[PDB]
Amino acid sequence: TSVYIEDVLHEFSTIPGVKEDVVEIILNLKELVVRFLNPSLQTVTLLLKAEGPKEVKARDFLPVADVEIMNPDLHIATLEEGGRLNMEVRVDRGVGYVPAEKHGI
Amino acid sequence: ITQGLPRVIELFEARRPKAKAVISEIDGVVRIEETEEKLSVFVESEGFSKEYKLPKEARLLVKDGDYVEAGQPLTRGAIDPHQLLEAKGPEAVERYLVEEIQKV
Amino acid sequence: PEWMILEAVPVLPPDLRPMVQVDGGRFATSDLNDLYRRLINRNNRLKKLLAQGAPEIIIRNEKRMLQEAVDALLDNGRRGAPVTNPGSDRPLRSLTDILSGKQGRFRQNLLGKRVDYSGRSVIVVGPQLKLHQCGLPKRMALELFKPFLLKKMEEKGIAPNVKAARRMLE
Amino acid sequence: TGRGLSFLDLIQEGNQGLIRAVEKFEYKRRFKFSTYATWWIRQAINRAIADQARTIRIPVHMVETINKLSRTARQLQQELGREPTYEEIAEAMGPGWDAKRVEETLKIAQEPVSLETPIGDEKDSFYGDFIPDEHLPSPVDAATQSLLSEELEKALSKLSEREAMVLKLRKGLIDGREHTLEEVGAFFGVTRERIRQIENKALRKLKYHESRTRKLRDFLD
Amino acid sequence: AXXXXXG
Amino acid sequence: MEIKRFGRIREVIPLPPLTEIQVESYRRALQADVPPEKRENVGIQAAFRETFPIEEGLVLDFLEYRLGEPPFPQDECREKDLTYQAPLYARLQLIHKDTGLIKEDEVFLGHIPLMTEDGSFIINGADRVIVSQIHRSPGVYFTPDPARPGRYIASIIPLPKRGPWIDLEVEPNGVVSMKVNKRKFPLVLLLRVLGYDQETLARELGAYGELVQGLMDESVFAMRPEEALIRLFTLLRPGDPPKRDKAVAYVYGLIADPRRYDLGEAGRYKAEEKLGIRLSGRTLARFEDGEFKDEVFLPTLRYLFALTAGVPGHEVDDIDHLGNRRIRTVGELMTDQFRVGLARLARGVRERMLMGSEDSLTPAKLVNSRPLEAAIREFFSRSQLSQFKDETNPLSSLRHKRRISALGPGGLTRERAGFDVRDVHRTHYGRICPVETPEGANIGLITSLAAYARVDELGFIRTPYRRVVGGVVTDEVVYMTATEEDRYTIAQANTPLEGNRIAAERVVARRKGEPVIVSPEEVEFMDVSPKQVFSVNTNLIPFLEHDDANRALMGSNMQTQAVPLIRAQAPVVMTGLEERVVRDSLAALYAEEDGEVAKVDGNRIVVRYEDGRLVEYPLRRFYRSNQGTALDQRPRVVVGQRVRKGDLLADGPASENGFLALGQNVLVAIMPFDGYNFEDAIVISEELLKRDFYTSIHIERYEIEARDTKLGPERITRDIPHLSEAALRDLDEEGVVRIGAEVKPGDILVGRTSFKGESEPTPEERLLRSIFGEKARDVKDTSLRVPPGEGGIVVRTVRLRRGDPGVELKPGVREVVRVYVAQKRKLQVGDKLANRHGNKGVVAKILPVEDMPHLPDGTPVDVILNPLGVPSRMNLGQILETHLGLAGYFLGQRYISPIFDGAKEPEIKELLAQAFEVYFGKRKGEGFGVDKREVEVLRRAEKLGLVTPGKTPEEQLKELFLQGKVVLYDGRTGEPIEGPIVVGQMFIMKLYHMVEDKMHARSTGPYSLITQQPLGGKAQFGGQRFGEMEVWALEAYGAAHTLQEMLTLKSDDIEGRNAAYEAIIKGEDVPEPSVPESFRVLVKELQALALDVQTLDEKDNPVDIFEGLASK
Amino acid sequence: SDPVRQYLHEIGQV
Amino acid sequence: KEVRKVRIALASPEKIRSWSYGEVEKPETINYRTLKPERDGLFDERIFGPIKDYECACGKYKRQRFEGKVCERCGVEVTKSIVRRYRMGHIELATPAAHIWFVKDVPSKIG
DNA sequence: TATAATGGGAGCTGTCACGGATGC
DNA sequence: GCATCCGTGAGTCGAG
Ligand SMILES: [Mg+2]
Ligand SMILES: [Zn+2]
Repeated sequence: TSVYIEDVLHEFSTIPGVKEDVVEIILNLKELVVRFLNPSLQTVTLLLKAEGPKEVKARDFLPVADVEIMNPDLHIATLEEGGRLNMEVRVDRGVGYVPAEKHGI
Repeated sequence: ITQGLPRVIELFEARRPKAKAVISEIDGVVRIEETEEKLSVFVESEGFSKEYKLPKEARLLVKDGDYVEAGQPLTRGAIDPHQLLEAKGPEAVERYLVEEIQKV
Repeated sequence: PEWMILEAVPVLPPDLRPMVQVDGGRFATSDLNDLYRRLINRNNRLKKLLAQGAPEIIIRNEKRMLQEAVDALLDNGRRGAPVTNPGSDRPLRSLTDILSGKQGRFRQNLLGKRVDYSGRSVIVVGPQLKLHQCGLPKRMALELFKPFLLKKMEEKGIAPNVKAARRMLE
Repeated sequence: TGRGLSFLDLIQEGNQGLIRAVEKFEYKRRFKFSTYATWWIRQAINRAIADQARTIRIPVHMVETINKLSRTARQLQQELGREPTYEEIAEAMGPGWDAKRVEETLKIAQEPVSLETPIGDEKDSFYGDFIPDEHLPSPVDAATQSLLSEELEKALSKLSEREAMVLKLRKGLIDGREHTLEEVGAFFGVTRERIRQIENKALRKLKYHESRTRKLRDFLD
Repeated sequence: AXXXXXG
Repeated sequence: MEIKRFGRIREVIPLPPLTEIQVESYRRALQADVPPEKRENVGIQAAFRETFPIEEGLVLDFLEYRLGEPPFPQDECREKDLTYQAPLYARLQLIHKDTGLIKEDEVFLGHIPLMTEDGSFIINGADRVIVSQIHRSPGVYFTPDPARPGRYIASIIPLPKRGPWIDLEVEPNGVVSMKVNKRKFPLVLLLRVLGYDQETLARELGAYGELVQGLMDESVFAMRPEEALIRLFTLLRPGDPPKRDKAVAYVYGLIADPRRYDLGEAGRYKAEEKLGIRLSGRTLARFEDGEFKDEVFLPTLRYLFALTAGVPGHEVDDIDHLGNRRIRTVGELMTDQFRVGLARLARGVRERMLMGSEDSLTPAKLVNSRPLEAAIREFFSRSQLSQFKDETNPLSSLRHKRRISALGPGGLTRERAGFDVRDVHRTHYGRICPVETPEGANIGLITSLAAYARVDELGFIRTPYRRVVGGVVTDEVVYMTATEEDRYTIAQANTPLEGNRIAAERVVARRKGEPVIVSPEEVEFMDVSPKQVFSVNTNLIPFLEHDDANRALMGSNMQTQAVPLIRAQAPVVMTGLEERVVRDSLAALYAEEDGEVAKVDGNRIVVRYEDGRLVEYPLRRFYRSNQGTALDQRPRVVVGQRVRKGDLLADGPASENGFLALGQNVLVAIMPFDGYNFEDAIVISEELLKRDFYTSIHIERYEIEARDTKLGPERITRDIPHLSEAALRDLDEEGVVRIGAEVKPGDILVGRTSFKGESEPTPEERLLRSIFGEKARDVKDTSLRVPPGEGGIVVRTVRLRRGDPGVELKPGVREVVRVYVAQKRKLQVGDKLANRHGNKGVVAKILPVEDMPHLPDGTPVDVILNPLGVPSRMNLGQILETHLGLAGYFLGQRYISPIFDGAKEPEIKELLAQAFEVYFGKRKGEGFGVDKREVEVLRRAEKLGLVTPGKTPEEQLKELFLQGKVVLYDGRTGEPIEGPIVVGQMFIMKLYHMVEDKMHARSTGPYSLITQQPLGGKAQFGGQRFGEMEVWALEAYGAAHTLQEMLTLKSDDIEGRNAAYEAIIKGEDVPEPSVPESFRVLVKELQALALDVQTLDEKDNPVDIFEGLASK
Repeated sequence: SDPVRQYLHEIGQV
Repeated sequence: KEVRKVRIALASPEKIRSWSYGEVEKPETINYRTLKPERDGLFDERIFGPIKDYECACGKYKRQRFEGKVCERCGVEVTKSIVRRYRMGHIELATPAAHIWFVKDVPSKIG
């Protein structure tokens, strides 16, 4: 439901050392499948910290208790020498299709 | 093969056509006189006769020796509404304009 | 009949031929002012040339120019070359021009007008609609019905008053 | 020609010059007439150009200053290979001239533009069609002033006749002018101190009622 | 450019 | 994925550079790379050579010129609202004839706009395109006299603004007449001026008996060249004194003066070829050794008489023939205006030469560059041919640069434009596209240059063909004009070939446009490709041969309007032209040489080439185009990747891996759906929004100025009167909204305060003031706010101030602030979608996925298109596209199907068979047999005669699948559609017409000054026009009060509209209307015409509508 | 017709 | 009274002068420095009326209480500014000039 | 304020059909 | 009586 990236003010921006723009990064993060174990848990903020050269995958997210990524091979970003990516991505429970415009989270 | 919008406008503006048909100003009987070089059609009443000189290639709507009404077309083509007015009067012109416009 | 000659040329009220400061502080104005200025310059020069006892050729030229000035004012381009502003080929817009034509006063502002409480948008098929109905977008309606909406907002607790409701819809 | 006046106008003004030259001529000097005439002719033509050429008229000395500024800037641009800044023009104009003076001189020199200026490749759009009227009050503004007056009356009706009338006199709701204390005091037949006091208590009651009903708050923007 | 809106 | 391509036709040559028509033209005009002494007599050099030398004794002469480097780069010019340009210096020398004194200096003439690499210009920060003009080529023409048959008109036409058209006609009275500047005079007079003796004219024109007798006039031959000259001068100039030198001057300037009278080089050539003569200069005559000598006149007269007589080898001219119509490109137009400005500069020079001091005059003092500068600037700003560049997608720019216009200066006006000039002439073949033109008033007047078409040095459009000798087709390619093409028999490009030899007993060819069946012995030439017949746009329509031309036009035009999508994809069915378009448009970034990629970044790609050098390419990122479409480049390569020459480094807008991507490939079913696709409306799946199909980025620019006033300065600040901190929340310290903030209508982008207009507070305001005890502030809130219906994220702020380095604004302006706001637009209801075949529609409904028709395997369709749009429209290309699209869906491949050399039904059937195996056999292995619903649908289709009886369910399903039809399930029921439905992949684009831009509404708002009627347009918050016809509608309904409201209460009745608004907010019914203000304006404007207009009552007594305010 | 021409004529008289 | 008929007719010089609230003797529009209207110019408040509601040019009388009052100093009537779209001015010609409508419209009415 | 100077300068050319006013 | 001149017309929103 949300993405914060360090030194990124909005979706329309690019990051030094990263091939993908933020629109593409979010497009990739939109394919992320996150399984919750505990039924009581509404939301999780996945923390990611990485630097290049490397190809950052969904597996690179720091593990959380009772949280399983069902697609660790999912591509996130392409990082280059000097390229640095720091993200906090909010994943929520929910139903149906709720556009970014509507929830504004 | 339709005349269309310019025909409609021709009628509504009451314009004298360049396609203009020649009409009889009076009643009478048709006497056609055609030299190979030149063609003419006469309309003969009891009192007096009138002469219409037209190009030899014009299509005649008349058979020789026929009695024609005043304003009746001698030749094909659209009728000049004003000529039809002076000849056959207002009702004739109203009928003509209405029917003509409706054709299109 | 002699009233078809002008001894005294009327002058339109200034608000109908405005001199207005636009957004950037620059000035924009009607051509009628330039026409009137030509007229007044030539007339004044005529009075001074008369008072000073000028030769006949000069006075003749001046009078001719005065008539042509009046012509340009009333109907421009009617007789002779149309008067244009310096550094432009655009004819100045005279009173006749203002009145007639598709852009003229009658057709543009009189037989038709731009109106309030109006809007426009793209159309989309209505298959669920009953014959007497149309789908109207919410926001369009909010704007079109706006005063009614202020009133109804005041009729309820939605706003203390009309102005509060409007400031709320801002 | 091309200086803002028609050929015929230049000719006529030049003719005025010719007349001046005729009345001022001295044949004793043995100079031909054309020599003395030319001076006055050029004089009249140039005076005409300076006086008539602008929809917004500018004094002749100021027109001279503006044209001088133009020539200065043009020479400066001719040696600079580009349009000069305000500072460079100010330098070339001499002492007394700074960037601000050049800038304001260029500002006052600006000529108006036509309202009939065409917009778009068609003939159907005037530049003046995009210009709103700021003078006449909008329906919203008018209605707001109306509701304001009605509400002010509503509030003044919670006072008495005298204090409401004193307030209407002092604030100018009656004849539109604002009366002094001595005028309302001589009108109601009391001291200026007294009328000032009843004005004070009037305003005070209005303040209390306003804090109470919050009715006149929204008209304060 | 007009007709039914190509351009 | 695999790209399979069809067609047997091998194109010998590739497409020429598509922007060359702009680039080479302007380059030719400037000659910047050519050292001055090597320059030719063409271009701006030509203009210099025509203007100079300037005489009358001082003489100013022209040595050479030079163009400096641009003071600023293109980008910086775009941001600072500058013009990309180079300084133009001219080396001049003043020579006093008597003194012998020569003063030489290089003077600065100002700047000239430089054309960019892609063939566009930057004028005041905005990209513009100079559109090529088409017109009648100069020369000597012979046309039938419309009135009198047997008689002809000989017209001598020079270049535009190059001097008068001259007509020659044989009059009913027998004498030959000449028309110049609307003056009819006997030609024999001018003939005498040229010094023609009656004997020479007799021996020359004697071959034609009747006519030359009509030429003979003894009163003319009794004169002398001088006397005849002065006679002609008196004829052309009534009242003007007939001085000898003045007559010589006038006639020379009218005919022999090269500076006043110019036939083009093309006019020269055409005159020479037509009249069978040789021209010395470009004029109709010369002044040599003191007298005049004839060039064009006698040959013209000879030809005219010969045509009138019936002499063989003399024909009239087709003025619409593309041999007689040429093109004026950027270079010629710009050069023309340059010539004009130069002429003005020259006038000024002669002025100063007469007036200035005789002892010291430098060229610098003589030359005022201003008029020239003005001419150039005027051309690049206010010209009709100088157009705002269309950058919507790269193809839009590319196509815009290739446009041809019959309009503009020296061109047609739409009133003078009849059917003939708007026709598709046979000669348009290979030159001007028969397909792509506007639908409306400009139809046939605005056209497009064909793909292989080229404009020669003379300005004639040439198309390539191939030499055919003895039935053998060479690789030699020859570009001919229409005149040259008329001389040959040219075979079609599809004539069967074995090797380089034509094998058919009969071949289809053209002779002067006429289709003819000839033997291979008769074939002189052969077409390069079907592509050459159409434009770049039309060439992007696959299965074009299956589409009626009328819809091809629409598909063509609409591709221009395609919005770049974030997810944009190349078509599943391409034409083969998709890459060249991307390349030529300079949209994509490519590798310069063979090399290795050093660095890859969102902002940068660094490549190391064979030279060992490190070349860094910055990527344009989220830049706003003229149309507000986002133009951004994304890297398509990776670190360490080896790249050969011409390899793709980065994709620009609307480009997927180097292929043009104008839209999405979506899965369509062609069926009616519950009236939601009624009348071209379109139904889409919400699944398209979910996966961000048809989502596009748009950037809008807002601008505010703070200037010095007489009431005190405006200023940009965070301190805004009567505003809470909630409103200033996103405003920075200086008062400008901060980057990254989200703005909605009503939000402040930039805070600004302005000193109040002088006013005495109304007693209401004073009393309220005293009551609340708050001092009235002397400044008010002028801040720039987000207009209604707009908003987004602020991606940029630009702040320029007076007193800042490198910054100087227009006088009085203290500071300027711009705010760039980006918005991500999802597809929504009312947005315009279209395919390449002319099928356009607005999205009327977005269903959730469960409501969508779906395949038996559970796959929902993306889009539902109504079949009712097909038959009347006759564009079947979209159907074929769908069928093939189906195959490539299951085979997972894309196709290239060249126009007129295509994929054919049987091949598509094969692919559909393979695809069917993929689509079905999978199911059969998965342990599922044929469905009951499938059985029912099979029975239905069996009744329709779609499948053969007796075959197994699988066999029949395959039979349907080969017809491109599949069983489809209703998502709402689960019961199948009774018939099998056509389903497949189609390429659909989101057009620039978006309801978000078009939706507008107003209650009240700004009014006009004079008329007091509402302003027009969304941007002005204007009212809709209720025009004469809307009024007629209300009259026809007999609704008098609705109408009267339109005319009064809702528009120009001041008291009425005010009282109406107040009445409505109060809840009262609206008050009775009053006099509309514009009627008062009418009365007062008629008074200014000295006509008294009086409103009267039934007593014939005056009524005052001005209520005493106008009467003393 | 042309005022300038006309005036130049009237001038050309004297 | 209710408007019934509308008449149009020639205007006599006397009528035209009766319309006029003053003669415009100068081509001037507004002053370059002040941006106020110039005396005896096309925009003059003395002739065509006040620019501001119930306020004269010099600012001697700023209020509605004075109505029809004319300032002695600036000569400007205090009234509604709306009248600036209503009140006509005039220009007295030295030589009478023909109205081109009654000349150039064929057949010429004067002719 | 004084040598003498003495008739301008672009046109813009591919519609059309009418109606009504002058000219053989 | 009939050629030829001149003047005047030549679609609607929308945006620019
Ligand atoms: Mg200085
Ligand atoms: Zn005063």
